[PDB]
Amino acid sequence: MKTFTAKPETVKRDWYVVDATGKTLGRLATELARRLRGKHKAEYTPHVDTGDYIIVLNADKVAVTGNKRTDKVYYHHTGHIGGIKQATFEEMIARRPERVIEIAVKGMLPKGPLGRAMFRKLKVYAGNEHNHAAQQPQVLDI
Amino acid sequence: MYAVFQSGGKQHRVSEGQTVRLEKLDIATGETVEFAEVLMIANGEEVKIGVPFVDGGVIKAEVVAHGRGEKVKIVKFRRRKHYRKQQGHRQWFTDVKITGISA
Amino acid sequence: AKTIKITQTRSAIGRLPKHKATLLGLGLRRIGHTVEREDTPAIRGMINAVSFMVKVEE
Amino acid sequence: ARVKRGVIARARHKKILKQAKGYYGARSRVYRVAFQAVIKAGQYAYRDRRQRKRQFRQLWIARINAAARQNGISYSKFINGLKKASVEIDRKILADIAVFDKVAFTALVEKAKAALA
Amino acid sequence: MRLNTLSPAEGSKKAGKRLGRGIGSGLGKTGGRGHKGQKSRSGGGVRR
RNA sequence: GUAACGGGGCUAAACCAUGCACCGAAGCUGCGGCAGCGACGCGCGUUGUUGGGUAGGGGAGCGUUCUGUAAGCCUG
Ligand SMILES: [Mg+2]
Ligand SMILES: [Mg+2]
Ligand SMILES: [Mg+2]
Ligand SMILES: [Mg+2]
Ligand SMILES: [Mg+2]
Ligand SMILES: [Mg+2]
Ligand SMILES: [Mg+2]
Ligand SMILES: [Mg+2]
Ligand SMILES: [Mg+2]
Ligand SMILES: [Mg+2]
Ligand SMILES: [Mg+2]
Ligand SMILES: [Mg+2]
Ligand SMILES: [Mg+2]
Ligand SMILES: [Mg+2]
Ligand SMILES: [Mg+2]
Ligand SMILES: [Mg+2]
Ligand SMILES: [Mg+2]
Ligand SMILES: [Mg+2]
Ligand SMILES: [Mg+2]
Ligand SMILES: [Mg+2]
Ligand SMILES: [Mg+2]
Ligand SMILES: [Mg+2]
Ligand SMILES: [Mg+2]
Ligand SMILES: [Mg+2]
Ligand SMILES: [Mg+2]
Ligand SMILES: [Mg+2]
Ligand SMILES: [Mg+2]
Ligand SMILES: [Mg+2]
Ligand SMILES: [Mg+2]
Ligand SMILES: [Mg+2]
Ligand SMILES: [Mg+2]
Repeated sequence: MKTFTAKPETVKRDWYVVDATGKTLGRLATELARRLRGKHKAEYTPHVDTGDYIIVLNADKVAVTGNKRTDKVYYHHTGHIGGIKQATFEEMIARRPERVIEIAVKGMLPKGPLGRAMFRKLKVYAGNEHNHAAQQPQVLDI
Repeated sequence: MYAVFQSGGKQHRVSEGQTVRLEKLDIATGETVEFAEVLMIANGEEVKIGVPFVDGGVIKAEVVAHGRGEKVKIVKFRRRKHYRKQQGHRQWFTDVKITGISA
Repeated sequence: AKTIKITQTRSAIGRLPKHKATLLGLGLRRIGHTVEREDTPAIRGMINAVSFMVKVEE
Repeated sequence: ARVKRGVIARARHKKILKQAKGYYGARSRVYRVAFQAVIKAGQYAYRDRRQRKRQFRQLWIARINAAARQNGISYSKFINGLKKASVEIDRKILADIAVFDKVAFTALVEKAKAALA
Repeated sequence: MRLNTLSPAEGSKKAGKRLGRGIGSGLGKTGGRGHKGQKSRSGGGVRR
């Protein structure tokens, strides 16, 4: 009698919708990564993706405490000598607010082919509308 | 209908008519063995949890075979220190068939 | 007369060579080992020598 | 009495090259490269007979956590309360019942909650 | 008694040492000599 | 080239004090197997204990060629 393992051709998934108005950026992003991976189920298997799909609405109304609204900084390099760029938290909210939620979640997920496929189940919107009514998402209070 | 018992330092969850492999028991290859401790018995929404044993629960089995397991190899190595060693292993087991379980 | 329980609770790796000779005079061999010695001032004085890695139950 | 090593040496090399089946490139064709590959495979197997007993207890525990939070309790309180009620089932059996009998697992959660009240 | 049924007494036919024949023998490589001296060379040593 | 929290992120998920839970090793306990040494009773039984190793010391073995046993034994 070996331990039960889950099979990718048999896992059942659901659809959920959450809105991020006035919610702390890092405490919201921790619950999102827990369900994109499947840790909330009794069938969790480390090499199989058993999570759910989530829609996140109102991405530009998320919150940060302290002085993080003006002091938090995002860095990246372009691959050319001297190509170090940067932007502040409020700068990116005005330019593409979706990238803020996705950068936080992506760093809390595993690194590898399976971690990349987990990310593909997240749908983030800056407004209050979505075009996924045929999948019938249900309300989750994260 | 299944039941849970402890034998050989391990615990097993068996159903009636199953064949289970255990650590070696010194019992001849044809007769009955009785497991008089049962941790819990479940029979389809009636569940008996023992604290730590179910009152009057008995599992009956019957030995089917004795034998040795598959061989493993042990290798010990120390680089640059002129040391090596090898060994083989083969472990005994005992096979039983679950005949009757009842509280 | 009366006797006491003595148990070893810590390892002997890295100890002074005089602390290892006190453990051999009681008969303790490994962590969790328990022995049975009688209560005399000479036995008590060598419990006190290694009290930081030994537990007593009277 | 002159002794020739030809027949014995060939059998001594064929034995090693047979344990290297499925290895990439020269590791399944050339004796010098393949001898080192076979020794390293035996070092890993000895080490990984210990890690197997760790990787499976880690998976039973992470699976009992998710089933207990469906019932309103955490892993640490569930294990603490089962010991106060004198239940002696281990992590391997518990993770089996969590998947295949969801009603028997709820009977254990109620048992562990009463022992803490 | 036959030509294929006589055997010597026990403890009278110990076998000799062979140097430099692998790890398992306990005498391989340096052959019981140590490392890099005058006493480890071929013909090495000092007079009485 | 961010670059003086491993990272995400944190207003506690920081620090001080007190308490009760749990995780965590090839340590300890449970079950099965092998060997070294010492005692006590007639090679055997019981009992206690030990088994990481370079230089190096001690013990016990596998297999290869040739001589007798052999004008034997095996083999179109
Ligand atoms: Mg499995
Ligand atoms: Mg598995
Ligand atoms: Mg910050
Ligand atoms: Mg890693
Ligand atoms: Mg300790
Ligand atoms: Mg040392
Ligand atoms: Mg101390
Ligand atoms: Mg010849
Ligand atoms: Mg080939
Ligand atoms: Mg362990
Ligand atoms: Mg895991
Ligand atoms: Mg001799
Ligand atoms: Mg040596
Ligand atoms: Mg050497
Ligand atoms: Mg020199
Ligand atoms: Mg020398
Ligand atoms: Mg010369
Ligand atoms: Mg002279
Ligand atoms: Mg710079
Ligand atoms: Mg750290
Ligand atoms: Mg505690
Ligand atoms: Mg650890
Ligand atoms: Mg040990
Ligand atoms: Mg211990
Ligand atoms: Mg034992
Ligand atoms: Mg040794
Ligand atoms: Mg050296
Ligand atoms: Mg031998
Ligand atoms: Mg022979
Ligand atoms: Mg001949
Ligand atoms: Mg011959």
